[PDB]
Amino acid sequence: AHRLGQTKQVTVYRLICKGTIEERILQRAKEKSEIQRMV
Amino acid sequence: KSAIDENQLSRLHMILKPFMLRRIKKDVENELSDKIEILM
Amino acid sequence: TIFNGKLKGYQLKGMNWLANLYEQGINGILADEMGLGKTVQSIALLAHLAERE
Repeated sequence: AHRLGQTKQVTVYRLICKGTIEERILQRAKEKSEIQRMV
Repeated sequence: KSAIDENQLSRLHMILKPFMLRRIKKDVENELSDKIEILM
Repeated sequence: TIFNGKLKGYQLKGMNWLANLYEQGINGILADEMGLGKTVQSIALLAHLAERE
């Protein structure tokens, strides 16, 4: 979706469930984002 | 390894740096619109 | 040798890095972002293959 040919920028809305299966995958995605930023 | 990842990542990062090309969008952000994400 | 159009300094630097890495007989990976035109850099490298080998 987001690309260099978009002058409207983008709006990213991520729907996360409340405290059931969401916290683990979200925390793992945050740690994975930290590892990707460190790489 | 895990605990040795400081020296292994220090030598492996600069050792594998010549064989890879790392580019960031911050340099191309001049003609690129701002990006943002909001979790709900 | 690119009939699509002109290339920018990032695409020219990527193609020059791929050709310079290919001149030494070694291989490498491209970690550049997906919005950098990696396909246009690959086809532009096929147009940079003019060494004829």
